[PDB]
Amino acid sequence: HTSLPVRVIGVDYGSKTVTLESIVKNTEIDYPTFHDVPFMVNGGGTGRISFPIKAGDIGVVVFSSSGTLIQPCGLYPACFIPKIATATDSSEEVDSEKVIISNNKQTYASFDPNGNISVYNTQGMKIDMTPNSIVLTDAGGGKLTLQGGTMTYKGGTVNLNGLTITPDGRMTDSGGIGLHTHTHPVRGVETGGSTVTSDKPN
Amino acid sequence: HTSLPVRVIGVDYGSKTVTLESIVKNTEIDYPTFHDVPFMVNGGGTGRISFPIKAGDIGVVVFSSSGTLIQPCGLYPACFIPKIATATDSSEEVDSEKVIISNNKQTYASFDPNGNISVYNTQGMKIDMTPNSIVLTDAGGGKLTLQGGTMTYKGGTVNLNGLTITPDGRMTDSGGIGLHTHTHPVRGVETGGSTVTSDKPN
Amino acid sequence: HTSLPVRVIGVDYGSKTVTLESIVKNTEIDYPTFHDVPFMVNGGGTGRISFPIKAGDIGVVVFSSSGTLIQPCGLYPACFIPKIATATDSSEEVDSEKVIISNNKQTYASFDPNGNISVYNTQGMKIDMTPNSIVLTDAGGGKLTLQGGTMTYKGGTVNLNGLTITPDGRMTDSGGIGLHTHTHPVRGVETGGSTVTSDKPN
Ligand SMILES: [Fe+3]
Ligand SMILES: [K+]
Ligand SMILES: [K+]
Ligand SMILES: [K+]
Repeated sequence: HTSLPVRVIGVDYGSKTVTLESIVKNTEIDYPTFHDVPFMVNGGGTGRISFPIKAGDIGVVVFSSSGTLIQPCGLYPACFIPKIATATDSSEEVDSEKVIISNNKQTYASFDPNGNISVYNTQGMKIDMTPNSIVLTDAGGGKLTLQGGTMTYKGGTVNLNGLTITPDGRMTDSGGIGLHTHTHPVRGVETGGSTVTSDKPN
Repeated sequence: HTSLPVRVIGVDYGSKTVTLESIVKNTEIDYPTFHDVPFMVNGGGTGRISFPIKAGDIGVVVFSSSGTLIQPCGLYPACFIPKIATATDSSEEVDSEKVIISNNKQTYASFDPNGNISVYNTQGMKIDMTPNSIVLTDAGGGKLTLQGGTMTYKGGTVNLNGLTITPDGRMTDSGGIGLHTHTHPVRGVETGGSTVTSDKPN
Repeated sequence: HTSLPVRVIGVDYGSKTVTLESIVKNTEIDYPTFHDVPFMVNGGGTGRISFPIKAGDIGVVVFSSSGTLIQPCGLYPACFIPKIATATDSSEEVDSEKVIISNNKQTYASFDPNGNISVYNTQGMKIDMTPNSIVLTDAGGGKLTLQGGTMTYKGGTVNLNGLTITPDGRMTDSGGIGLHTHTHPVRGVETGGSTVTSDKPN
């Protein structure tokens, strides 16, 4: 019926209810407050999606035990509707082809219609899936790739329970034994002046 | 216009329609039933989010070929609205800062406003992304980490196509050859009483 | 109040507004057009979920600066409601137990009520979490598994900064040195006719 621009004073994260304060002068009082006023939540059965509505947020109140109904507007004496900013959206928060979950232009999960899935942050850290690959991207200079039935890591030092592999692909176990630098002591021979080469390992 | 508390008898997962039974006595009949009554779904274009509305669920019916409309309330002669429980929510299902996808307080995907993304279950299994790291957490005693352009695994035995690395960082290929335990047979020498040390590998 | 079947001519991805064209003849003009007409978006606070509403899409218009309100129906002179297809849904897009995010029957994120999380595409690429495991599935013939405090890869050639491990578990560093094939040159001995075996590495 009638509505007003409003500021979120406080939120009840259990009741799915907010406390609101008019930001403009109404019609005695001037800045009316509204208590235990509910808002729409997304869910059904045991599942749900929660959005970070918090004190300081702007929106609009509309009007004329234990819950809780997911769509309370029209059937409650009043409800709160967030008026979120979208005008400055880039192709990353809003797309023509992708389903995009995002928070504060900082965290993303995008699902494209062709088999590409991307979970990432603006800092460059990425978990990516394409029709034929899974790739983990470390913006710090590392990349793990599963593709074509092969696995690859390209980046810096690899560490497996102490065992180490350099950025250039040399390895040394936890004990210091290096595959390319190690030597063997040989027993029971005559100190000579010749040099022979051993066989491959046993 | 008017509404009633209701129980989901059955669901039509194709039509997005439910069969409902009044849980209280109405106003002849007593417990009226409602058929092929629709509900709100989240989606647009090719994308969508499905919630597990199922038989046994509680909600409220409101009233006075092929679909399907995402918001049918107000424009259909009747629609179903789930009345899901939220009063017992912890900071994990509902937050002031995070976008949280969850199911049955068992499965989670949280997106924080600072670059942190967490996909996990209550059992402790975790896939985590921060502004500078990707971490895989095995509640069974293992952790894989990509950070600073380096990759690390700390936990138990690592197995790569038969090749094995112990929890303490010793390795042995599929053939039994251990980097730290292997020996070489040496040919063409005089059995003596001295002992020399070989060079590094070729 | 009154509504019409409609086609999306164009979309304003910044304003959350569409341009619509009636697909049937109205009541002068015949095929009326509607401009800067808004639609419902999912969000609250800094968070949101964007769906790929695009030109060509079908839906229904209902009727009688900078935004933007998440639920504009009933309080705007008109709004757009997508009429998405769901009749052909498989158990993968709609479930009785799982929360499912999907796009175009191509990309999926499913959250089950028992601790199972699945992120995958129809091509078979999978990232899976269960109560006791994390598994990465490469439909090309590879599988990475974290479970029981152990990590395993079974598939083809593993590549770590040049260092290689065959599908059968043999390894060779970037320099060509193979753990099972390498040999050592031995200095200062008498060329003989005997053969001794060295000790383990130093
Ligand atoms: Fe050797
Ligand atoms: K390094
Ligand atoms: K172990
Ligand atoms: K291969």
